[PDB]
Amino acid sequence: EPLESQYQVGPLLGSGGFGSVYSGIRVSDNLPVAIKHVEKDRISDWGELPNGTRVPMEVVLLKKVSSGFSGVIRLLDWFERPDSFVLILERPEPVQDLFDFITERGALQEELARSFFWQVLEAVRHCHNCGVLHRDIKDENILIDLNRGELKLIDFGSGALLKDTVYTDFDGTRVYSPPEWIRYHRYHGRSAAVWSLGILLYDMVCGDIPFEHDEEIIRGQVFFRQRVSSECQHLIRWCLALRPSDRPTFEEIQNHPWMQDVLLPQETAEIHLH
Ligand SMILES: Cc1cc(-c2ccncc2NC(=O)c2nc(-c3ccccc3F)ccc2N)cc(N)n1
Repeated sequence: EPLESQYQVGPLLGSGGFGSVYSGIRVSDNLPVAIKHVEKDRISDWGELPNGTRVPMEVVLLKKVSSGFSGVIRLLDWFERPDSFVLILERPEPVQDLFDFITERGALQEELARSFFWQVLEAVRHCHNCGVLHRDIKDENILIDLNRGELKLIDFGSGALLKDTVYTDFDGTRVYSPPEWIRYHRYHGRSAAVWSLGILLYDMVCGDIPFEHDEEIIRGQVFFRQRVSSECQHLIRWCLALRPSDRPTFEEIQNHPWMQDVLLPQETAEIHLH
């Protein structure tokens, strides 16, 4: 029943605005886990559990996206402490986040970026199907299960329940945020997610994000610093349309000619990760 007996705490993996994440092991079966701590006073968004229990939004959202689908990090357990919440999450091993992967490899070959981008799209569609909006899709929030070539979305701490009305709050990453958020402090869920996906795909094929300042985001002029195919540039420019309604739907992205003939995750690990 207690936290200390159920899990063996390992080293600190990282910390930041999201809280503190440790490597861990579930004592019973030696299953690798990640133990995330978040202070109650530092919590950006609070959520309501069906039984009335007040919990961080991440607990609500991760419970909604809980199935056999490997594209989203699994919430294994959670605990309330007097001044904090502790979340026990899945930990693939060996693992590397996409930001570190891109830093080490530079710009990704298009075949690899296609496989990775396709899995991110499948994971985001699963969230939206479950009524969950991530709101912080970026290289740092994507983990690569290096042996299986499977990607997982992490950090639902800036997320929200998906709705069809305007969002006026935002606590994700500014450089992945759309021009309507920068200009008006307003955005709709799906079209803002598609913009962050265009930032992510550019990041994968160029090895860096396209915009650093508010003025560049608002202007939305995309410059390619690396050699990128015409079909890939077209998809990126489409996701990054200034008008939210001009951005593609997830169906239009996955039917795009650049997205055809994706590798399977295991083929991806064999060709590119081994
Ligand atoms: C260590 C860190 C934390 C976050 C993270 C942020 C917010 N909320 C949760 C986070 N992490 C997780 O949930 C989480 N992290 C890892 C992990 C991440 C990077 C390197 C090695 C790892 F084992 C594995 C399983 C997880 N379930 C993000 C990044 N890039 N790095």
